[PDB]
Amino acid sequence: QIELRTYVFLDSLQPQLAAYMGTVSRGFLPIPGDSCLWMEVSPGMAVHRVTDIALKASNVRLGQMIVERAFGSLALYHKDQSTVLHSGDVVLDAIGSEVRKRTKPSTSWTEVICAITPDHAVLINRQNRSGSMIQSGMSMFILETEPAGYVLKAANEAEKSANITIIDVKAVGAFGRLTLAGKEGDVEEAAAAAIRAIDQ
Amino acid sequence: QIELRTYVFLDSLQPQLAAYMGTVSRGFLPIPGDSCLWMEVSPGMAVHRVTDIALKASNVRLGQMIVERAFGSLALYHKDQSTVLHSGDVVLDAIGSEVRKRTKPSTSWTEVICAITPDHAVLINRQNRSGSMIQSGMSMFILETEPAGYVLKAANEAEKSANITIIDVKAVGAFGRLTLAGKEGDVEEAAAAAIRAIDQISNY
Amino acid sequence: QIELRTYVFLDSLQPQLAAYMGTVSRGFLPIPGDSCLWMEVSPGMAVHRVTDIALKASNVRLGQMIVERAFGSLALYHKDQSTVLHSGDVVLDAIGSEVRKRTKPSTSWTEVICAITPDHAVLINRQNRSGSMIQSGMSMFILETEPAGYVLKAANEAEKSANITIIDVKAVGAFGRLTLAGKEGDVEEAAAAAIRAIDQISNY
Amino acid sequence: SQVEQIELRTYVFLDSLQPQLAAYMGTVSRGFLPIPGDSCLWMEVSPGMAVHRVTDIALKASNVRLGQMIVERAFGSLALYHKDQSTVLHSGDVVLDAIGSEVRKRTKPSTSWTEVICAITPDHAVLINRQNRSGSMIQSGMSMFILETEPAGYVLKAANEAEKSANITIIDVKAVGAFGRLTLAGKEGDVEEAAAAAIRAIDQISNY
Amino acid sequence: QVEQIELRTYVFLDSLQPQLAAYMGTVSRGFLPIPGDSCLWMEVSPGMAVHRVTDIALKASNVRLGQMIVERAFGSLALYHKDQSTVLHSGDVVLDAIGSEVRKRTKPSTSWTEVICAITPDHAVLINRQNRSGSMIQSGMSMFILETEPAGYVLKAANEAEKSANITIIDVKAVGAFGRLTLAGKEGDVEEAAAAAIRAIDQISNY
Amino acid sequence: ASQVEQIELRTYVFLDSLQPQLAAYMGTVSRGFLPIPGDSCLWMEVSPGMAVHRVTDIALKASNVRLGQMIVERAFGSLALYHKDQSTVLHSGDVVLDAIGSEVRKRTKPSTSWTEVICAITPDHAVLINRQNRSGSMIQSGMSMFILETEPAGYVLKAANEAEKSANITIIDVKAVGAFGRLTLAGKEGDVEEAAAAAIRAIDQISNY
Repeated sequence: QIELRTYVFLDSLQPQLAAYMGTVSRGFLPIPGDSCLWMEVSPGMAVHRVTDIALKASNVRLGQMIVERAFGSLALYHKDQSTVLHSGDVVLDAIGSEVRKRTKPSTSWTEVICAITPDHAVLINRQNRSGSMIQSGMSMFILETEPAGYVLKAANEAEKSANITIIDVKAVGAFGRLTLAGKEGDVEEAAAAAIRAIDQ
Repeated sequence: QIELRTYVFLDSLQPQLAAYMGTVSRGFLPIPGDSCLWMEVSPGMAVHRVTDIALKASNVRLGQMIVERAFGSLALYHKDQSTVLHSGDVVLDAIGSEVRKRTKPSTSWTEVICAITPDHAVLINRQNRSGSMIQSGMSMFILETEPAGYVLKAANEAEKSANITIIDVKAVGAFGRLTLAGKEGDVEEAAAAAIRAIDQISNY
Repeated sequence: QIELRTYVFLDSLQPQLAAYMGTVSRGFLPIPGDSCLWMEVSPGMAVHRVTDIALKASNVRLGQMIVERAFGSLALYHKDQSTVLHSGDVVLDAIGSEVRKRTKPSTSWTEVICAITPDHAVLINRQNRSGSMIQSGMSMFILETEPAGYVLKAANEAEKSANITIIDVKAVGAFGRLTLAGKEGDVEEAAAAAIRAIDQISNY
Repeated sequence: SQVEQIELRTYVFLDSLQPQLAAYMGTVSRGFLPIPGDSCLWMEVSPGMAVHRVTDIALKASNVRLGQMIVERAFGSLALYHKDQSTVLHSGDVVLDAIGSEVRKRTKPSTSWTEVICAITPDHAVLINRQNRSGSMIQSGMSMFILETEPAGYVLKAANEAEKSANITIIDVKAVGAFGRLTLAGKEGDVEEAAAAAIRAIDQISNY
Repeated sequence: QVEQIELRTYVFLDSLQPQLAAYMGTVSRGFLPIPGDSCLWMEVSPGMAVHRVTDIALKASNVRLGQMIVERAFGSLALYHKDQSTVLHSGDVVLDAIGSEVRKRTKPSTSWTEVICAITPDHAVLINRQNRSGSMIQSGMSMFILETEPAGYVLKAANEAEKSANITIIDVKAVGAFGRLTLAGKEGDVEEAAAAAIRAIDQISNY
Repeated sequence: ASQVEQIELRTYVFLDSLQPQLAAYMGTVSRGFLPIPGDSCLWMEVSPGMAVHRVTDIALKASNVRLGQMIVERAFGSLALYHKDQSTVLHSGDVVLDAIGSEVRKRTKPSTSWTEVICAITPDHAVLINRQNRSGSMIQSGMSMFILETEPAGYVLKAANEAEKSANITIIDVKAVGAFGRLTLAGKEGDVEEAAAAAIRAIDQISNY
């Protein structure tokens, strides 16, 4: 009685999100245009069997896999949507679940902050930061969701919709966080897109 | 609905505590004699707004800033108390809170251990120890509080009161932990002063 | 108030478990054949006193010592079983506890997966793996228990019983995790012995 | 030990720190973070531990702050920051006088490698993003400018100038080591401008 | 200009043996190899020239970048593909583009090799604890070690040792001023592995 | 199969009795079996780096010393051997030196590339020092500081032990592995000048043995 908690499909990874996920991935690496499936199941120890099923079902490659007590996560990459989707479906059949059984994203913090200062920028740039640098004077959008993975979708759509800089995209754990920066207007556009993407 | 979890004001950083915080800070660095304000707010994501407010309110510098879900922390430094206090005043007005809304320190452990052995020292000295080294044969004082930031006040007041060695001051997370070492008598003076400091806060 | 959470005595560290614990230990190091006692105690801060008592009680050496709020753990090593058991005995008398007061292991996952793929093997090999490498095509046994420390007994017994490869043994935290690999038949042999070892502690 | 033993491997003065460089320097150094527009004096010396004397002298001569101090395998480096150009230069003057040296006595930079590479591949880009990168992310398709020098310190000056002259992205500026390594990326036109600026800066240090 | 480039290491692995593939996947920062994949490893001076070589190699064929790193002084990379000819072609294009050839590669100097039998428990833990990325050594095992200069060459030694013998890979540190190979297991197996490692280094020198 | 004549004995250093801070520091910093204060320590450094394995194996098989450290760095290999009994440590050292056809007086001689005392460390300087990959104790601004850089690197260990014998100072770091060895002590000016003198004596005694 494994259960699905998160399912997030990304048809095509935007440039920065691809570079970002490429930076933090601990398995195979994604490249721009790759399709990506992010899943989360409980209990966490079940992620291994799910991973094995996914990898044997197709040519999809494994980018990430994290085991915690309560939940486990994995990320799958391939240039073909169909390959990614097929592996998803085989997994879903094997555990007797389906997309709609996933928990929906609830956003618990959404905010734009203007003209960040140099001290604030250093701390942002230093602490577990895997994307690009924020420069003081920039504006910033921050977003938190639960479950965590859905933040990948917000990030991709945000990037599709505006000229901004990806700073960090935390998709692991119970809480998803997105941080992006740039000119205030672009940032406000990205924020709207991000929130919109979560609302579905 | 930002809430105040912790507020800890330090008038003047004692030499070891400033060296220690100098060691662990990921932002601007403190030096001996700086004032420091440490705050925790909930939810954690709120620490970014508070930080921005704080740094635009005055000439304070940001020393630390940490996000977790339930809460976040920040540490502010400046050579002038009024500068540090002003940023605090501005933050508390901005979020509609006040000092006496802070969560009261709960002390979960307090003890002195005499004549630490070599293996014990090595483990202490190695596992995320950012202060000075403990030597086997020293006595040691350990303190745990909840919420965490309060141990900074216990540490500054212990150093003020006694000739001891700061080994570690864990102020981030849900639980604060202080480790001091030295000669038994000194360690006992430090222990008493650390406990006084927390008690004051509890009774404020 | 100081209570015993876990008690795990290993009569003799098998070669791979010795080399694994030797890799991760942050104090004194174990060598093959050494006897080992792992204890968990609550609250976490009590582990310092328990450690001091153990080391002053005999010639055991301290290999690990971890503090978390709810509980803390320590590992004791010595070539002689009697020396290790004695330190445990002195600790249990000092805190008014005994072995049968420990929390029984609860197994939340046990599974053998055959013919692991290359991507899957790389993630395992990279993410805090401290033991040996898993190779794709190998079979794998994964075990999770709570409390954590009991996986050490499962690992040692698995090694005694079968020709396998130790990939990882997480004994710290609330949840213990064992990962072994090798040829299918051997891995199932190891899996069965691991389970026996845990059930045995459950029924003690 | 005698100041006669000291080699002044790098001496580089940055009048005004550009924004990306300032953000990067703050991220990467172990000292007091700079503000964009601050002046910075960077020095590198041999033997490594002589950097302590240079540091003590600099810090007691003015209100400069210590932005960086590091002792590497062989060499010691420091950065001094202040918003006032003259405050920084005064600390420099006091140091050079104290060690019996002067700007022109500084070891001249040799360029061991420099290149623009267009249209970086996805594979190439992700390796770059993954190998101890402290700056911003390179994206495949971008062009890239690469500069390696010895001594290492000079890439700092090259980096600041390149940022002045063009719109590009700073990936890394590794100014400590046997060799200094500057990496920046962006649109080919911009990158080419940055490249020329960087090379000019290095050449000027030579013909000075 | 390419004339400045010293080709410190050129190594071609026809087929990555299982342990070495598991190892190179664990330690490398690029796309992981599948066992059996061919691999080309190159090391150049000056260090940053590895960028040009990398870009030429990747633009020339379907190889993947398994590794690329610039160390204190030197730059190295690993190219992977299932098919020998695809990897080889990448290397050919690179060597032409920089005006070099396999026989111009710097020749490995062997700065240290030996077999040590019956490793002690103290010695074993220290090996297990010092930045080890491979498998665990057990006391009582024999050990083969090899240090070369340039560093890249231990990679060929390792693959060939794995072909010849049933041993355990502890580490293959192919980046640095010196390259360092550490293999362990039963004495006779280790002696076979050792002999094959040395023949591999000699074969390189006499190509 | 390499021969011992290829081995350069870069450092040979015998510590009769590890002083308290140095014992704590070496236990913190090393990757082997931690020392007890008072323990004897034999520290050796060799070229080529991987030759340290042969030295290690001979050392351990000759006596009951524990391996307190063994490391192969960019170029060089070092180890530390501990035992409470002076003679037990010396024996391993004797067996090792004979096995490689060497002797104490063949050790490469320490060159001092830098040494000085700086008084009244500023707050800025002090904080960088505490932040620079430090394993030892904290320096406080206002203290004086002694620094010693040698080549080969291992020799700073002997200087550190002797300095702690002579004065009440604070060990900040003793980096004995690398192209250069680096020692940093701090304290009250008088005490630091005393420590400095003893450290320098120790390096000179080595060259004159």
